[PDB]
Parts: sequence; C-alpha cells; structure tokens
Amino acid sequence: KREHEREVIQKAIEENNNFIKMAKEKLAQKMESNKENREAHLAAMLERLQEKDKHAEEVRKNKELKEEA
Amino acid sequence: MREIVHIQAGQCGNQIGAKFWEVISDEHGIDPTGSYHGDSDLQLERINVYYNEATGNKYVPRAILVDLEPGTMDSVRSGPFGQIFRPDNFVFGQSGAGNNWAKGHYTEGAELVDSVLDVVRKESESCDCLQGFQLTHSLGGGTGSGMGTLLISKIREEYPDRIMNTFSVMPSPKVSDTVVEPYNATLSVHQLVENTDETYCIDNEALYDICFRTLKLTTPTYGDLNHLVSATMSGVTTCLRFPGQLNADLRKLAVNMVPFPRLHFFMPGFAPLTSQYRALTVPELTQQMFDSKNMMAACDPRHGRYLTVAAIFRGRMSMKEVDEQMLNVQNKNSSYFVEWIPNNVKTAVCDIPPRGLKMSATFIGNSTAIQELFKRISEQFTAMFRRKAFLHWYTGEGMDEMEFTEAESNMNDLVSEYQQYQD
Ligand SMILES: Nc1nc2c(ncn2[C@@H]2O[C@H](COP(=O)(O)OP(=O)(O)O)[C@@H](O)[C@H]2O)c(=O)[nH]1
Ligand SMILES: COc1cc(S(=O)(=O)Oc2ccc3[nH]c(C)cc3c2)cc(OC)c1OC
Ligand SMILES: [Ca+2]
Ligand SMILES: [Mg+2]
Repeated sequence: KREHEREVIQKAIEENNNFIKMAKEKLAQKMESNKENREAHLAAMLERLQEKDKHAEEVRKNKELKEEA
Repeated sequence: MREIVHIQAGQCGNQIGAKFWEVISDEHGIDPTGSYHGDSDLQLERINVYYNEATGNKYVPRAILVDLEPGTMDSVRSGPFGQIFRPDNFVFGQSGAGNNWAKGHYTEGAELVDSVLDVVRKESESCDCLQGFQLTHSLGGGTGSGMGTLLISKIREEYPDRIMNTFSVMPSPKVSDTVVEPYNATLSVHQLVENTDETYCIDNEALYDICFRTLKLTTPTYGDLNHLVSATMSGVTTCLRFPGQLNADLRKLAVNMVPFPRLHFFMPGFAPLTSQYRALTVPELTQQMFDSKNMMAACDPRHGRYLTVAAIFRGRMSMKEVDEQMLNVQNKNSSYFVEWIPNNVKTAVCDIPPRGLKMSATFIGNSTAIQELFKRISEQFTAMFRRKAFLHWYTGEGMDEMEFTEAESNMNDLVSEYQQYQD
C-alpha cells in the first residue's frame, strides 16, 4: 500500500510536469513557426519591390540606348 | 489504565469531535479550563480513558485535531471548550483537500500525515495500557475521508495489535456539499472494511429525517444534526467512561459484536430523541430504541436480521424491568435476530444519565440491513462512474480508473457478504 501511495503522488507530479513541458514546447514551436512565416512574407514582398527597381533601372537603360541612336 | 487516543479529521470530524468532548466533559464535571468541578467520584474512576491528568489536577483530553485547512480548527480553539485541548495536538495544513479523497489520501495529506503520527506516538507512549484509537470523520469530504483513512492505515502499521474504532458520517444527497461525495465515500468504505475493528455508521440522511420528521425542524442545520451525534457518541462510550460490573473495553466489544471481520459496521440508535420534561418509562425506552425512526443509519431493521445487539440504559431504573423489556423485544420479534448466534443481545445499565435526561437508552446494532446504506452509496457511485463524470478531479491527483473499479467491486462484495447472512 505504501508503494502504491508513492506511485500515485509520483504520477501526479509526472503529469503536471509533462503538462508544463508540453505547453512550453508548443508555445516555442508556434512562436518560431510564426516568426519564420512572417519574415518569409516580408521577404517575398521586398523581393517583388526590389524586382520592380530592377525593371525601373532597365526601362531607363532602354531610353539611354535609343536617345543616342 | 486502558487509555483511548481520540483523533478528529476534517470539518465534520472536528465539529462532531468538539461536540463529543463538550458533552462528556460536562458528564465528568470538567470545565472548559480543564479542572474537575463535579460531585460524584464515579466521574473520575475511569477518567483516564479519555483524559490525561496534568499538573495542578488539570484534565486534558487525549485528543488530536487534524485538518488540511485552518478554518474549522480555529473555530474549535475559539469554541466553548477550545482551551481544554493541548496546543501541541493541533496539527493542521493550509491548502485543504477540496472535498477530494485523492488530495486527502495521496497528495496533500501525505505531506501532513507524518507530523500527525508524531502526536499520536507522543500520546501513545504515555499510556499505561493503550487499548486503541477512535476516529471521528465524514466519508464524503476530502480530509476526514481521504487523510483519515490514510491515518488509519498508517496507525495500524505502527499499532497492529490495537483496536481501530471510527465514528464515520455517511454522505447523503439530502445533506450534500458536492456531487463527488459517493466517490469519496466508496473509496473510504473499502479502507474501513480492511483497517477498522468497529465503525459506527452515522448516516446524514437518517440525521436529517430525525430532525425533520421527528424533532419537527423545517430547516435542520449541521448543529441540529451534530446534537444527535453527541447524544449517540456519549451513549456508545458510556460503558468505557463509567464504572460497571462489565469492565468494558474496545476489544471485548469487537469480539462479541463482530462475527466476521468484514461485517463490523454498526447501526447506532438513541432514545428518547431530543432537540422534554416528562420522564420516560423503561418499556418506552426499549420500544423507541429498536424503532427504525431512532436509528442513525437510515436503514430499516425489518429488512434484515440482527447479528449482534448491544444496548445501554442510562438512569435510575429497575434492572428487573429492563431485562423484562429487552427479553420481550427478542421473544416478540425473534424473526429479526439470527438464530445461529445464541444470546446475541447484550444489555448494560449505567446509573448516571446524560445531561438534561432522566432516562436514556443507546442502541448498537450489527444488522445485515446496513447493506441498504452501502447499496445506496454504490448506486450513486455507479451512476457517475459509468460516464466517468468528475473523474478528472481524481486522475489529476495521480489516481487511475482501476482504483475506482476495485473500490466499486469491494463495495458490492461487502453487500454480497451482508446478503448471504440474511437467509
Ligand atoms: N453530521 C455532520 N455532517 C457534516 C458536518 N460537516 C460536514 N458534514 C458532511 O460531510 C461531508 C463533507 O465533508 P467535510 O467534513 O466538509 O470534508 P473535509 O473537511 O475535507 O474532511 C458532507 O457529506 C456533509 O454532509 C457536520 O458538522 N455534521
Ligand atoms: C465499549 O462499548 C461497549 C462494550 C461492552 S463489553 O465490553 O461488555 O463487550 C461486550 C460483551 C458481551 C457482548 N454480547 C454482545 C451481544 C455484545 C457484547 C459486547 C458492552 C457495551 O454495552 C452493552 C458497550 O456499549 C457502550
Ligand atoms: Ca505542498
Ligand atoms: Mg466542507
């Protein structure tokens, strides 16, 4: 009976510690996944905008080509 | 000197225990300070059974007050006879059991049980001949139910050759605090079956009905219910606390009342039911005593048979007439007593009556009809457990469903054992 009493209080501690561990890992995963996703969206937006600057630096390149002809 | 160590656990156990010490201190002429101010020396012949004598002719109860909350024990210390208990014997926690058997028995009470046993050991070491322990508690809460049974299990480990006695209050939907009371009661009953020698089954359903139907109280309070408990506890300890030609001790009661070790749950009864100037005759005491309306266990005796019966009459009366009326009950309703236990009814008479009564009688019955009480608890247990309702309160404390299933099986087995001796 004393052995069972130890096992019950040890099981209660294990399940409370596991609950704290599961929450800490779940939150760490979500915050890391969110940071990667949001950065990837901002990087994609800047990629399109920086590509537009490449197209702008190229349109001006065509006019300088034809004005000297 | 045959000393008894008293233990009270939980809200119900301490409130009922405090009233018990209040009642018997008056009967022995002990004031709230702890000094004797009586007249008859019969009040002190066996005062050592429940009291320890201190310096200056001071009498201190051999009581240990246990709770996981400080609230109820602060009320006792501020109560009428609060100053009579040892300050060292107040062992209490702070978190509480939350009406949870697991918290009392496994998690929260485990942190406190060792300190309680130190007080139990301190009291037992100073006993010339310790005959056993008596515990007052309820089975529907968490502290008296959970920790109380844990205390009983650990006390038996350290004192296996001593008598374990309990005054156990059964839960009832009529007077209910939480819906998980059947869970707590079923878990406690399995503990009591294995680890107690005598259990006085005090049913809150019976106490409510007596206050309502008989005493004519529309809204009974716990004080009203505890008044009945005080009268019963005083009656069932009369032979212990007062001299007689019987030399009554706990072990003798267990040997004669318990024909099979698991069937040690007694139906207490009292007469006259009080809440008042007319004296009661001996035939009236005997008729009310065996009346179901005076039973504290909410069971119909006519639905079962009496294995053994112990009756205590208090007051100045004709012992010749007492034997007439007791024999009249047996010879009349002989179908309600087992014929295979000859002379299974014992009668003792004490000249000192309780406070406020000229004549009183106390009934202690080991009836197989007590299975109705365990059937009632079992049915309320199963209705919830089949749907696993409220189980998370217990599994969150480390318990498993299997432990509940085992307790349910032991509960139903006890009913089966009581049933076979009814034929
Ligand atoms: N007769 C009686 N029953 C009580 C009293 N207090 C609580 N109860 C019963 O005991 C159960 C509640 O247990 P409680 O003592 O409060 O739990 P604990 O303090 O954690 O041990 C319920 O079924 C109540 O009906 C009381 O003073 N007298
Ligand atoms: C501590 O409580 C009591 C103890 C005793 S006893 O020590 O004499 O035990 C006996 C002896 C012979 C018996 N025959 C039967 C059928 C029961 C029985 C019990 C008697 C009591 O009242 C009758 C008690 O009630 C207050
Ligand atoms: Ca703690
Ligand atoms: Mg309570």
